[PDB]
Amino acid sequence: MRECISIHVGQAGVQIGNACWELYCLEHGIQPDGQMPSDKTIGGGDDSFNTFFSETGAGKHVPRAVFVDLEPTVIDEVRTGTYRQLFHPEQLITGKEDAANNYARGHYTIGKEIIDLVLDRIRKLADQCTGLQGFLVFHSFGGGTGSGFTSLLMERLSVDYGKKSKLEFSIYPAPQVSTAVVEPYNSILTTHTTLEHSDCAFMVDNEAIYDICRRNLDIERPTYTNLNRLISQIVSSITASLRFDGALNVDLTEFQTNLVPYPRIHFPLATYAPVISAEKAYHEQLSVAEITNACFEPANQMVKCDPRHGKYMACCLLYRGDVVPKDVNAAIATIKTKRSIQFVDWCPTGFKVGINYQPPTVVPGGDLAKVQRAVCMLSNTTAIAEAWARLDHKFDLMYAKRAFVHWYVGEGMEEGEFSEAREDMAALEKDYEEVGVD
Amino acid sequence: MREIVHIQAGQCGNQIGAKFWEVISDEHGIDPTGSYHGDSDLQLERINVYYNEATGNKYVPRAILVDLEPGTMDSVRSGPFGQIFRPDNFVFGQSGAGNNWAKGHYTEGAELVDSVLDVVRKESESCDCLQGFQLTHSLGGGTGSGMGTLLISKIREEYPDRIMNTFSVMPSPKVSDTVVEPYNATLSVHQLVENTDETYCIDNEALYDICFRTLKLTTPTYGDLNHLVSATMSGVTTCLRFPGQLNADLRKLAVNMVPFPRLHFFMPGFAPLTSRQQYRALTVPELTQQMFDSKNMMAACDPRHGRYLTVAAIFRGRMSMKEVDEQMLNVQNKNSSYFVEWIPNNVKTAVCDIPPRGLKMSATFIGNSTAIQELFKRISEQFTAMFRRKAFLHWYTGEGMDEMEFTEAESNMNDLVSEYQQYQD
Amino acid sequence: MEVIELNKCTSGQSFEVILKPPSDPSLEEIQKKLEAAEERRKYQEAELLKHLAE
Amino acid sequence: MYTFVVRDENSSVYAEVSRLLLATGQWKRLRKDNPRFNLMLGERNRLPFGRLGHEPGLVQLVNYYRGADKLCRKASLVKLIKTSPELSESCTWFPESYVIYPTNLTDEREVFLAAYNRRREGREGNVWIAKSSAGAGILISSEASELLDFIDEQGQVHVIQKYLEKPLLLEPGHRKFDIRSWVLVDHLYNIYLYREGVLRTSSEPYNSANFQDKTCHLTNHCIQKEYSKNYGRYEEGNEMFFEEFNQYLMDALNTTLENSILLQIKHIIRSCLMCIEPAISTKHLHYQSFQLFGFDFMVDEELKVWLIEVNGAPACAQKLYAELCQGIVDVAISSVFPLAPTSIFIKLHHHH
Ligand SMILES: Nc1nc2c(ncn2[C@@H]2O[C@H](COP(=O)(O)OP(=O)(O)OP(=O)(O)O)[C@@H](O)[C@H]2O)c(=O)[nH]1
Ligand SMILES: Nc1ncnc2c1ncn2[C@@H]1O[C@H](COP(=O)(O)OP(=O)(O)CP(=O)(O)O)[C@@H](O)[C@H]1O
Ligand SMILES: Nc1nc2c(ncn2[C@@H]2O[C@H](COP(=O)(O)OP(=O)(O)O)[C@@H](O)[C@H]2O)c(=O)[nH]1
Ligand SMILES: COc1ccc(Cl)cc1C(=O)NCC(C)C
Ligand SMILES: [Ca+2]
Ligand SMILES: [Ca+2]
Ligand SMILES: [Ca+2]
Ligand SMILES: [Mg+2]
Ligand SMILES: [Mg+2]
Ligand SMILES: [Mg+2]
Repeated sequence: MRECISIHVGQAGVQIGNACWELYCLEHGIQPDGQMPSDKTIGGGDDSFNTFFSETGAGKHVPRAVFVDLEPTVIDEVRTGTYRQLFHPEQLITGKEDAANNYARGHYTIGKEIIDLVLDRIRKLADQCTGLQGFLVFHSFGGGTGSGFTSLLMERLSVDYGKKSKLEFSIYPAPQVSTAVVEPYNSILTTHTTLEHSDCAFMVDNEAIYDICRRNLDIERPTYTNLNRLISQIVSSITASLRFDGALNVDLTEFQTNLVPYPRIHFPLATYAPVISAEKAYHEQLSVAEITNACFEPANQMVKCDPRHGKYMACCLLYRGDVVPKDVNAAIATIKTKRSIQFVDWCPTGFKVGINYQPPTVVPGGDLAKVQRAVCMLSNTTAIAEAWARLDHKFDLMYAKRAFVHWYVGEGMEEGEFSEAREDMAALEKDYEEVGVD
Repeated sequence: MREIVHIQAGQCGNQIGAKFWEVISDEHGIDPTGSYHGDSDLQLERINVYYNEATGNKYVPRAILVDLEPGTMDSVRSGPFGQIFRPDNFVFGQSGAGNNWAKGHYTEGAELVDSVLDVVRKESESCDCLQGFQLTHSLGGGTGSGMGTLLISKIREEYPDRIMNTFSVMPSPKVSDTVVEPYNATLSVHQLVENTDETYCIDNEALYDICFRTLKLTTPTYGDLNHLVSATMSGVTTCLRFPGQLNADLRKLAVNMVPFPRLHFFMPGFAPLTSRQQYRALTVPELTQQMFDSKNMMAACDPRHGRYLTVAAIFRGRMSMKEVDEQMLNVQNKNSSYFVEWIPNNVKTAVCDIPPRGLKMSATFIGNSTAIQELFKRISEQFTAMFRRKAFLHWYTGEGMDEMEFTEAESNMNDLVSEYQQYQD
Repeated sequence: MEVIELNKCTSGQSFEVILKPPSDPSLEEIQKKLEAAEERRKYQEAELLKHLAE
Repeated sequence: MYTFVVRDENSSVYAEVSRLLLATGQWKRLRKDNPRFNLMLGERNRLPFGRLGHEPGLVQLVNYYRGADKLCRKASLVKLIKTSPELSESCTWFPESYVIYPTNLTDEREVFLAAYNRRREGREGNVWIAKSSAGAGILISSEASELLDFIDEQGQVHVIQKYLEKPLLLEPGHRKFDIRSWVLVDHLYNIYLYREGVLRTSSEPYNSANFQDKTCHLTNHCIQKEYSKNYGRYEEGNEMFFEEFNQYLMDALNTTLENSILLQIKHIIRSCLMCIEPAISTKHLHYQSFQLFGFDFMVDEELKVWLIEVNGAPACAQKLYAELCQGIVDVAISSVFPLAPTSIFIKLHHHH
C-alpha cells in the first residue's frame, strides 16, 4: 500500500475538498467522528482505503489532507462543520487577509511568508507515509490564492518531493458564477508556472457544472454546494481506483502512463453520466450502452468542447455498480460505428476499462438520485484546447491595453512575466494543433 | 475580522456621515444607545466591519468625527444617534476653515492633524486585521476638502498598504455656498487622483435635480440631498456589511473596478426613487431599467456620452436571482455599445436578502464610466473662468500658497480629463 | 475487437480493449525570484514615501 | 433586440442578409470583435468555433457547420465518398475519382494508373480531368503522362476524375453546361432545397477532339465571360433558369426537369448531407449551426446526374439574391430568433 496526500488551496479548493471527504467517508463507511466499524484492524492496516486515511490508536480514520487558505472564513466552516472531528488543527492553515484575486499577491507577497509553514505541515503528513505516492492538489484558476499560492506550492513540492507525482483538480473560470474580472490573468499565470510541475490535471469548467445542474437537476440558480456535490462525484470516480481493490489506475503513476503520452498535454477531459434529479418521481434506469453512449455528448463533459473535431490520445472508462465486461464491449462496438472517434496515428485505438461493483454513493438529502450503474470517461482530446483558446483570447483583450496590470506589478511581479506566461500558452495551443489537426 | 475605519470631515462630511450611521445602524439593529435589538443573525455576522464591541454587548461605530469649528459636530452629538459615537473620537478646532482649502490643508488643519491621527492610530491598533479607511467629505469647502485630503495624505504615509476609500460630494454652482468651490474641488481632486483607491463622485447638482424633478420636492434642503447619500452609502457598502462573496473586501473590489490606478472615480446610483404611488411593488425589470437610467445616477454625467470600464450592481431583498440574471444580461445585450469590449465580463451582480428600511427590494449601482470626465470638465472650466483673472486668489495666497500651485492643479486635472478621453475611443 | 489483461477481484474487475493498432528550479533560485519581487516592492514603497516626504 | 456581427466582408450573400436584418429594425449590428452577439456571419477560414456558445444568457448561432470542409474540398469530398459506407466506393452518381499528391511531398497514384491501363486496354474512352481547390488551373488530357507531369509542376494536392466525355448538349448551340443548386440546412438539420437553380452554360459548341482549348469544356461563369466569344448569345449571362430549361426538356426530350434530373439531385443532396450529419450536427451543442451550400452537377446524354463538387461559401445568381436571402432569414435565423408562402424551399425529409 502507498499513501496519497491531498492539498486544498483557496476557497474553491477548500470547499470542494469538503464535499469530497464527506463523500469518501460515506463510501468507506466512515462516520463523522472518524470511526469505521468495518475496519477490523484497529489502529493500523495497509488496506486500499488507507491510501487516503491514516488510523489512530483509538480507531479514528483521519484524512491525509491539508487545507490552506489565506483568509480564515472558508476554513472555519471546516473547524465547525459536520466533519470537524475528522481533521486536527495542524491540518487546517489559514491566514488573516486573502490575495484579493491577485495571482502576484498569492504567489509572491503573501505566499513567501507562509510557504515554509505549509511545507512543514505537509512534511508532518509525509512522515506518516511508509511509501508516499504523491499529491492531489485542488484549487481554482481565478482565485488569488488558488492560482498564485498553488503555483508556488507546486514549485516547492517538486523540490522537496522530487520523485513524487502531482495531480491537479483545477476549476476553470466561468462568469456565471464569478465576480472577478482578472481571472483570465490568474489562470494563464498559474498554468505557466505550474505546467512543468503537474503530471496530470483535470480541468472542470464551472460553466459546465453550472448548466448540468440547471439542465439535469432543475436547479434554477445552482449554489456552490450544488456545484461541489456534483464535482465531488466526478472526483470520487477518479480517485476510486486508489481507494478500492483493483488493477487499473492503482497508483498515481498509472494516471500519467495511461492518459498522458506527451508531457505538456496532460489535461484529460472528463465526462460523467448519468446525472439524475433526486426530486424526480422515478427515473427509468439506464443501461450500460446508454450511459456509455452519453460519454460522447457535449452536455455531460466537465469542459464544453467538441471532441469530434479533435484526436484522442488515450481513453479510460471507469464504471461503478451493476456492470460486467460483456456489456461494456457491446456498447463500445455500437458507438464506434455511430460516433466520430479519431485517434492519433501514433497511439492505439483502444479503451482501458475499470469496474467497481459498488454503485455511486449519494450524499443523503443531496441533489443526485441513486443509480444502479454509472460511468466516468477520461479522454485526452485535442478538443480541450478550445478551452485554452477562449481563455487566452480574453487575456489578449485586457493585456492589449495593460488593464489591471498595475495591480500585479504593485505586488512585486514584472510586467514581462505576463507575456512570458502568454507565450507559453501560445506554445501550448500549438502543441495541441500539431497533434490533432491535419 | 476585516475592520474598516471611518473618517468624516467638515460640515458636509459630518452631516452625511451622521445620517449614514443612522441608516446602517438601523439595518444592523443598533439603537441610538448602541444596543442590538434585531431579529436576524445576518445583522451581526459582519457587524464588526464598521462597529467595535464594547462591554455589555454594546456596539460602538468605528468612526472618527473631524472639523475645525464646533458647530456641526455639536449638532451630531445632540442629534438622533449622536450618543452612539465614541466621545473621544470627536476631534475639532475652533477657528474654522472659512471655505478655504489652504486653511484646511496648510494652516488651521495642519495644527489639528496630528491629534486626529492619534485617534486613527488608536482605532487601528485594535483591529484584528484592518481593511482600510473610508472618508466622507465635500470638495468645495475648506475642512472636508483641505484637511480631508491632508488626512488622506498622512494616512497613506502611515498605512501605505491599506485601501483608502472616500465619498466625495462634488460642488456645483446651482447648489453653492461660495464662489470658491471650484478652487477647493480642483485642489482636492489632485490629492484623490494620487492617494485614493476609490472615490464615489456625488455631484450636488445631480442630487438637487433628483430631488426637484424625480422626487417632486418643491424646495430641496441639504437634508434632502443627504437622504440620498445615506441610502446610496448604505447601498454600495452592502457587499461589506453582510454575508456575500462578490466584492467582499475593499481590496478585492478595487482589483475588479480599477483597471488603471488614476481612473478610480465612480458614479453611484440608487433605485427605486419614488415620490409620495409609493407602495407599489417594484418589479425586477423596473429596478434594472431605473438603476441604469442617468436620472437615477448621482454624478450628473450622462453615461451615453462615455463608455463603462467596469460595473458593479447589488440587488437587495427577497427576489428571483434567476430573474435578476435574465434582466442584467438583458441590459448588457441591449446597449453593448456603451461597454468597452476589451474587458470581458465587466458587469458583475450581487444579491442580498436584507432590503433597506421601507422597501421590499432595491438596487444600487456602481459605475466606473469614462463619462465622469464631464464632471472634471465642469470643475476645470469654472476653475479657469476665475483663475485667468486671479479672482479670489488672495484668500489662498494669504495662507502661504503660490499661484504656481494653482497652475499645477489646473494642468493635473486637465491631464486626468485627457486620460479619460483616450479610453473612450 | 480484442480483450486483454482481464483482472478480477472481489470489488470489481478491469481490462483493456483494442479496436485498431497504431500507425526544474532549485530552492536557491525560487528564493531569489521571491526576494527579487520583495525587493521591487520595497523600492516602489520607498519612492512613495520619498514622494510623501517631499 | 437581437444582435449580430459580420466577419466576412467579401460575402455577397450575407451582405444582403445583413441589409435585410437591419431593415427589420429588430436586429442590431456590432463591431466584428464584440463577443456579445446572437448571430455570427463568420469568416471562411479558421472560423473560431471554439469561442462560440460561452456567453451567459445568449443563444448564439453561426452560419457555418464546423467540419463541413470534409464535403467542400476536392480531395476531402473524394476521400469521404470512398471511405464512408453510406456512399461506398461503388457510388454510382460520383465520377471515378482519385487523390494524387505531387511527388515533391494516402496517395492513389498507382491505383489511378491501374484503372487507367484497364480502360486504355478496353478501347474505352480514357479522358481524365485534373483539378484542385487552389485554382481560380485545370488540365484536360487523355494521356496519363500529361496529367501526372502537370501535378508535379505544382505544390498542392490535386484530384484526377473521369471526364464526362458524353455530356448533355443544349440546342441550338451544341454546348456544355452545369447545374447549380442552393441547399440550406438549419440548426435542426432540416435539408431545404431552393426551388430555383441555375444552369451556367457554355456559349461555345462542345468539341471532343481538342481538350487544349478549355472554353467549351469549362462552364465557369468567369471563364465564359473572359475567354468565350459567344458570351450572352443564347441566354443572358450564360444563365438559364429552371423555367426555360424545363420547357426545353419537354419540347426536345419529352420529359420534365423534376422527373429526369431533379429527382436525382434531391437524392444526391440527401445522401451527402445525411452521411456527415453525426459529425457536424449541432443538436446537443452549446451553440447552433446552419449553412448554405452550393452543389454543382453534370448531366450526360443518358440523363444521368453526376456530382462535380460542393461549394461551402457559394455566391448566388444575380436575379435570385432577394428571394433566396429572405428565405434564409425565414427558415434559418427567425426560426431561432423569431420576430415580433408557399415556402420557397423543398424540404428533404430524412431519418436523423
Ligand atoms: N466549483 C466551485 N468553484 C468555486 C468555489 N468557490 C470559488 N469558486 C470559483 O473560484 C473562482 C475564484 O477563486 P477563489 O477560490 O474564490 O479564490 P481564492 O482561492 O480563495 O483566493 P483569494 O483571491 O485569496 O480569495 C471563481 O471563478 C469561482 O467560481 C466552489 O466552492 N466551487
Ligand atoms: N469529371 C468531369 N467531367 C466533365 N466536366 C467536368 C468534370 N469536372 C469538372 N468539369 C467541368 O469543370 C467545371 C467545374 O470545375 P470545378 O468545380 O472542379 O472547379 P471550381 O470549383 O473552381 C468551379 P465552381 O466552384 O464555381 O463550381 C464545370 O463547368 C464542368 O463543366
Ligand atoms: N449633500 C450635501 N452637501 C453639502 C452639505 N453641506 C455642505 N455641502 C456642500 O459642501 C460644500 C461646502 O463644504 P463644507 O462642508 O461647508 O466645507 P467645510 O465644512 O469647511 O469642510 C458646498 O459645495 C455645499 O454644497 C450637506 O449637508 N449635504
Ligand atoms: C445654499 O443653500 C442650499 C443649497 C442647497 C440646498 Cl438643496 C438647499 C440650500 C438651502 O436650504 N438654503 C437655504 C438658505 C439659502 C436660506
Ligand atoms: Ca486498518
Ligand atoms: Ca516534477
Ligand atoms: Ca492658531
Ligand atoms: Mg478567498
Ligand atoms: Mg459650511
Ligand atoms: Mg469552387
